Amino acid sequence: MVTIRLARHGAKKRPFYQVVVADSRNARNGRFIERVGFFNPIASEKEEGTRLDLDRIAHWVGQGATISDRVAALIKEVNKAA
Amino acid sequence: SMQDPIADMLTRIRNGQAANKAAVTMPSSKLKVAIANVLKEEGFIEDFKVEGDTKPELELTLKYFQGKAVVESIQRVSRPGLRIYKRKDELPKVMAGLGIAVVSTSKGVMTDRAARQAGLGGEIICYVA
Amino acid sequence: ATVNQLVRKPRARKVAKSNVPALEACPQKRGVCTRVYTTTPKKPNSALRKVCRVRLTNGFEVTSYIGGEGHNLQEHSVILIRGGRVKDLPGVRYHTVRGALDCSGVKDRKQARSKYGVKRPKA
Amino acid sequence: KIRTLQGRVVSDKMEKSIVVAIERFVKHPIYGKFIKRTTKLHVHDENNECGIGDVVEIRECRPLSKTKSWTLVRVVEKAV
Amino acid sequence: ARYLGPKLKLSRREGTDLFLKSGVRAIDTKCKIEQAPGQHGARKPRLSDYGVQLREKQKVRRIYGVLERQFRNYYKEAARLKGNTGENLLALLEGRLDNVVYRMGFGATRAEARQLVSHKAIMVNGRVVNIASYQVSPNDVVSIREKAKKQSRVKAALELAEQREKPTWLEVDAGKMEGTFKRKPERSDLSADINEHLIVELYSK
Amino acid sequence: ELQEKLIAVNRVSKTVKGGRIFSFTALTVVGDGNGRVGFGYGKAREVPAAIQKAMEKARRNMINVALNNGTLQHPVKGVHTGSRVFMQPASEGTGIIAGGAMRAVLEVAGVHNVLAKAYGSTNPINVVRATIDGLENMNSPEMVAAKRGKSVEEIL
RNA sequence: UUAGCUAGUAGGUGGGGUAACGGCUCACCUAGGCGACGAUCCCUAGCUGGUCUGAGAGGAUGACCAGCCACACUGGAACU
RNA sequence: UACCCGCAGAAGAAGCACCGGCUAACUCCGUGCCAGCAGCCGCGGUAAUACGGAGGGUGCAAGCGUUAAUCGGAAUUACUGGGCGUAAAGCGCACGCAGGCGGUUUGUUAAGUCAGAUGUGAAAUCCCCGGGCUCAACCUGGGAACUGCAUCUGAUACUGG
Ligand SMILES: [Mg+2]
Ligand SMILES: [Mg+2]
Ligand SMILES: [Mg+2]
Ligand SMILES: [Mg+2]
Ligand SMILES: [Mg+2]
Ligand SMILES: [Mg+2]
Ligand SMILES: [Mg+2]
Ligand SMILES: [Mg+2]
Ligand SMILES: [Mg+2]
Ligand SMILES: [Mg+2]
Ligand SMILES: [Mg+2]
Ligand SMILES: [Mg+2]
Ligand SMILES: [Mg+2]
Ligand SMILES: [Mg+2]
Ligand SMILES: [Mg+2]
Ligand SMILES: [Mg+2]
Ligand SMILES: [Mg+2]
Ligand SMILES: [Mg+2]
Ligand SMILES: [Mg+2]
Ligand SMILES: [Mg+2]
Ligand SMILES: [Mg+2]
Ligand SMILES: [Mg+2]
Ligand SMILES: [Mg+2]
Ligand SMILES: [Mg+2]
Ligand SMILES: [Mg+2]
Ligand SMILES: [Mg+2]
Repeated sequence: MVTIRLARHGAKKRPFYQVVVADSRNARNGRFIERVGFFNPIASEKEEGTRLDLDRIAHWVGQGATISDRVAALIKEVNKAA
Repeated sequence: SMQDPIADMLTRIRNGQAANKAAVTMPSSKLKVAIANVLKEEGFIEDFKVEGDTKPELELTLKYFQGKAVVESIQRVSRPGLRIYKRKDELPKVMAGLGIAVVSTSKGVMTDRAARQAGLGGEIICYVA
Repeated sequence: ATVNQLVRKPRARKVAKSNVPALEACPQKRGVCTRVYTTTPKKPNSALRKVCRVRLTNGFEVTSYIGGEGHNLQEHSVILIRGGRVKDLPGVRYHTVRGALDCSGVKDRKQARSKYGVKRPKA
Repeated sequence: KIRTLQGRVVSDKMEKSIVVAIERFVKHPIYGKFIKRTTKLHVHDENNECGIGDVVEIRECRPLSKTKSWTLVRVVEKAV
Repeated sequence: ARYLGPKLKLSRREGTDLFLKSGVRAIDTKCKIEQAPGQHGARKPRLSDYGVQLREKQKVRRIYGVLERQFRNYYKEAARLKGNTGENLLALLEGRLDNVVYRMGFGATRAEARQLVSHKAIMVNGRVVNIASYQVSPNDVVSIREKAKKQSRVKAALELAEQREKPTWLEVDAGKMEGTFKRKPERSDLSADINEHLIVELYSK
Repeated sequence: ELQEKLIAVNRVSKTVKGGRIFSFTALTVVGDGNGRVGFGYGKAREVPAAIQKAMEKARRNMINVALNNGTLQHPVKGVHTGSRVFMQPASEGTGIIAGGAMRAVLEVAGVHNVLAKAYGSTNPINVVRATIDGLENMNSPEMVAAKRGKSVEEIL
């Protein structure tokens, strides 16, 4: 089914995750439909390490796409910052 | 056969200048008039004049500065064997802007500089330098 | 030269053949020495050029120059050619690598030692 | 507004089917010359109403046959 | 990955001083600066145009102590960057950290400034920097840290820097042993004997 | 103040009853660091006499070149007998990108930023003639303004 | 220094068939269809985003990464 | 684990090619058209800067050379950007179908052409401005670009109808 999930595109030992919309049978870093942001766990101070287009995310959820556990965590952290 | 009058016009100019001819005459046309209009406005010939009704003869009065010719180089670009059309971004700069490129546009025949200021390109007749 | 002529028959390029065809786009090929011998060079030179007839691995039978002074090359010897022709020899297009798999380095050579497979002479 | 094309009719011998030469006019990708290129399409016609040398206007539809996926709408320049 | 041999042999080949030694003793005393090194050093052959382009590039390399792959990458960056390519090449060489240490006089030579960098004696904006080729942005402070502040060779290098000409684009405070890279230097701020066009023509075959 | 460069020396011959008589030719070019450029071609039994005859003829027969600040004014072409030559104005400090004899003639011409290419035969005599013809017929915005009878601002 | 190729072939009617159009299949009818803008045949070959070079136009190429296709001892077939 | 602090002492850490011209860098001793070099021109026959060693020097540098392979230089398949009297190259001549091209004027069309808009041209890559790893390589944000195609709205000089 269609899902919303991370995609490991970083260097070794220094990850960086593109949060994308993908059919769940595809590979992780492979084919996707729409890139709706990113997350950096090694994000320094004075930079964004989380950016999510929540209107598109709510658009795909209105289409019935599922959300990963980490993406739903990052939506929580945005809805706690805001 | 006479496949191309515009290259005949340019060749009669080029050989007139090289022969130090005062004036050059030729069978007239609506386009040959519009080109001599451009060459008069930009300053390469003194004056043109078309006379006659059934078969009109266009006479060009050439221009000489310090003895030698004004028109250093004049060339045909688009030809019946190979047409040349350019967009407004890819219009050429002859001699870094010193020469001109006679361009036929939808709003009549103009130079490349006026074609850029008009924001529209067309068919490149000749490079005049 | 007419643009119509080029439309009908375009400008075709020149497929350049390789002067080392036995390598088959490889840098080196292992061979077996068939006959080790000498050859007199062209007329302006005069020497006894040390050159071996080699059955290669891919099946070809090519001749190959033996560089340097002195060689322990015999028949039924397993060498490694690398490509590169001797100008002053008819038909020799390849060089044996000195210091490879049967061939020894040049005795008592102290300059250009890697071009001849010679270890660093410790003082 | 629907997409349609025009062209000469090459042949009409097979029934309920004509062959149409659409002659497109493209620029050469290298030398800049404009070259006429001809495209043949098998066009379904009802009633066998077209002739050779006839100009026609066709649209694309669902595949009627193996080599036929085009249907005319009207005829211009009927005669020779 | 560094030249470790004799330095005046390089200055003799280039024909002029490269400031490869501290300048306490005069270089004409320490070496025959007018004679090329080697057995055949007295003879001056007619040096070719490729020769003068090589000697100019080897001059600038032997001044700053940069090897060829890195000097090539500086040429690629200076040609990529806008404006004069040779001037951007000199602005990057003057932006090197061991050069800024030399120009502030914390080390007597550029090599000694390099050794202070390599031996963790330099803080850039508070953080210790170990790399000689660290680019120093304008409006950057650069200081001797606390532990190597009590070195003898530091205030001896500041003595020789007081003997030397003051650069305009810096502002050093020798008591705290720190300074401030205010701006990148102009070509007019630098030396006038460097023909940077010979290097551009060399890497523009 | 006139900088002087010899481009190439060449030994020529002349066969007589006794045998071959050898001689030397010298191709030198002078210039003032500005548009005043001039070349010479001397020939003698000896090299310093040939360079001196070449510098002598090069100091006269100078030619004037309407330069810009340090570069050319428009992309110009020059031919002489084997050597079609293209040269082009370039950005500041890109150097003289030119081949052989053209580097020496543009260096004494006082140009500093060119993009050149010598097609055809690269014989230094004809290619330095082709560059002298290209720089000589390179024309300014003032000369084209007076020629067409307009202002420079009307020419842009 | 491959010029002719094609009888399910090209099209039509109807039946069957498929998730679906359709010679996809079958009977019947017509005699067509492709081709010098290169059919057919032969050799080679996975394609692209791209990569290398080159001032550019171009040339060569398709490793890694990503998209499509194909195969899974070889040749076949179907089931769920 | 990164990272940081301390200890001890210059210790434990430089090689490869080349030096006749192209091509940066020269002398000596063996050697004798032998041994050998070699990318091309070419060196070697008793004073070899060209062979082999040494001293010196030059270029690179934890690499340096050789070989294979691609583009370049090569405007040497030339669209950009070549030629054909004698250097390679005008069919022995002509008619002529297809094809290519086409005098001048007006009207009309809007196909080509030009302009604008929309959709698309996956991401990555390249480029620009930045950010992050002590710097860089690298990773990364945004943008530009993807020079294309389709549709629509217009323009009518030129070409075509
Ligand atoms: Mg955490
Ligand atoms: Mg390194
Ligand atoms: Mg730059
Ligand atoms: Mg004379
Ligand atoms: Mg030539
Ligand atoms: Mg049936
Ligand atoms: Mg049915
Ligand atoms: Mg295959
Ligand atoms: Mg090129
Ligand atoms: Mg199987
Ligand atoms: Mg030399
Ligand atoms: Mg001797
Ligand atoms: Mg040699
Ligand atoms: Mg080539
Ligand atoms: Mg080419
Ligand atoms: Mg030719
Ligand atoms: Mg003959
Ligand atoms: Mg002939
Ligand atoms: Mg004839
Ligand atoms: Mg007409
Ligand atoms: Mg019209
Ligand atoms: Mg249109
Ligand atoms: Mg448009
Ligand atoms: Mg993209
Ligand atoms: Mg940074
Ligand atoms: Mg019309």
